[PDB]
Amino acid sequence: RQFGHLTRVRHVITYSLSPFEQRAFPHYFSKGIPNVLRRTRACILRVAPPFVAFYLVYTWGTQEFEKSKRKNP
Amino acid sequence: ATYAQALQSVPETQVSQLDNGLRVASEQSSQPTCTVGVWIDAGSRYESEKNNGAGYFVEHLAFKGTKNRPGNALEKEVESMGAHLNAYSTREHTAYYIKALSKDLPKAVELLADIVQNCSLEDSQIEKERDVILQELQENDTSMRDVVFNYLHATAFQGTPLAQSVEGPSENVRKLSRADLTEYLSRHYKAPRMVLAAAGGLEHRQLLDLAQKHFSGLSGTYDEDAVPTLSPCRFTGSQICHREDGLPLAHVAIAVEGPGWAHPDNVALQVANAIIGHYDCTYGGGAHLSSPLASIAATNKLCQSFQTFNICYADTGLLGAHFVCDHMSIDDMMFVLQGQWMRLCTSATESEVLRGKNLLRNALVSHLDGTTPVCEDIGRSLLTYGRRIPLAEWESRIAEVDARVVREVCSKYFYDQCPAVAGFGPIEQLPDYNRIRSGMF
Ligand SMILES: CCCCCCO[C@@H]1O[C@H](CO)[C@@H](O)[C@H](O)[C@H]1O
Repeated sequence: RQFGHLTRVRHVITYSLSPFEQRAFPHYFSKGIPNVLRRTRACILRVAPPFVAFYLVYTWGTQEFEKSKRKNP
Repeated sequence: ATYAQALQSVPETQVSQLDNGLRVASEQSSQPTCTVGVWIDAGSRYESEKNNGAGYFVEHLAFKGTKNRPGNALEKEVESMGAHLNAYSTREHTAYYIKALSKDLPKAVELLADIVQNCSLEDSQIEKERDVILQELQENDTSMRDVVFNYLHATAFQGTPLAQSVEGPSENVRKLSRADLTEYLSRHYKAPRMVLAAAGGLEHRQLLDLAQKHFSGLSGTYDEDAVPTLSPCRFTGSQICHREDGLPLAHVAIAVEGPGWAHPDNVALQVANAIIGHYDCTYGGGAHLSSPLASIAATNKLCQSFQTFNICYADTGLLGAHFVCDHMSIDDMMFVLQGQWMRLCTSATESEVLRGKNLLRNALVSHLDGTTPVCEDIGRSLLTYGRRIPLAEWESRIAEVDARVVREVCSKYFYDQCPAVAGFGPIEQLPDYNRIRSGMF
């Protein structure tokens, strides 16, 4: 795979600035945090539930194990 | 005679100035023909986003009739005496000139005076030229070279008047009004902003009297609040890539910021550019060309053509090169080109610099061949340097250049500097800007 033989592209214009003309951390916080919150809210419903389940099974199972070895659960 | 004595035999250019500020300059020869014209400090750099394209629109109207010679009357008069009337606009200068028999100099000066001061600008003519300009915009779109150079200016001078094209955006062409034009004219076409130049078989005294006679009415005041001055234009290291795989060859233009017209460094830079040179598939030298870039390109078939350039503006400029090549040859071309700029910055040899100096000497003299090239040199020089630089001075400046001067001057403008890059066509292989930037050191 080599530049020049990848694929066909027509009518696209790309504008760029030298890295020396710009900031490396533009709006790092004033925008970074808000986007992180967006991305977090955006996935938490897909990611978190299964782990909350793990957490529950773990605490229940661990406590169940403890109680089971005692005289008076 | 030696090249040295020949240099000291060129008639000195004579310069005078009228009360209204108009400068009159001429170089007399014994040619039975001549070229006389008006050079003006007006161009798109002086335009704002609202009237960008105004100057070019005026160029379209300039020869369409004057109050004294309506319609095609001006045209008939020029043609009947066998003269030629031409014009051109750039981002900083505008010129209107006539080639005619030396004996017709009086009528030539009258016609120019008439053109520059009494242009009709008939509403119906303005509407016709509107369509002509739109069609010219479409034609220019088919010239990949013109497109890439307009793109280079757009990105290199982004956010400044120099980023603007001479022709202006199509919407400005559709909306510019006579009011806009007359306004542009009253503001820029003033005597202090013009130079009446002439070269050929004529005497300065005759030209001066003709100028007094025909240009005295030209305003030389304007005022104070309306004196269009130029602000420096910021250069930006950047890239603009218009990918169009439908085009057969890619065009690439790359440049670092140049010093501007007035700087002494331009001579050494011209020497360096002469070393790298130019090339195209029809050159007979091929593998034996002296320029490493030229011979590598020719033997390895790396491009159809390439050309170094030093485009100068008042206080800035574009120093670099343009090449046309196959979609699979862009990286190689950029690699060899940048390698050559670096070789000059760190290792220019006395012998190659001497070659560069000789190329420049030949280009300078062979360019001033004929009354038109000479007249243009007079007009432009007076606007840019404020004086005609004699060949003997150019030689002295060229003579001062050696390998040390070339390494130092090239290092100053090329070494570890951010370039402006413009690409158009099948450019998937045009190197990423970071890679191009790293190539600068
Ligand atoms: C790099 C050298 C900068 C100064 C070069 C000046 O050069 C001198 O200019 C005079 C006026 O144009 C000429 O009359 C004279 O013959 C020339 O040698």
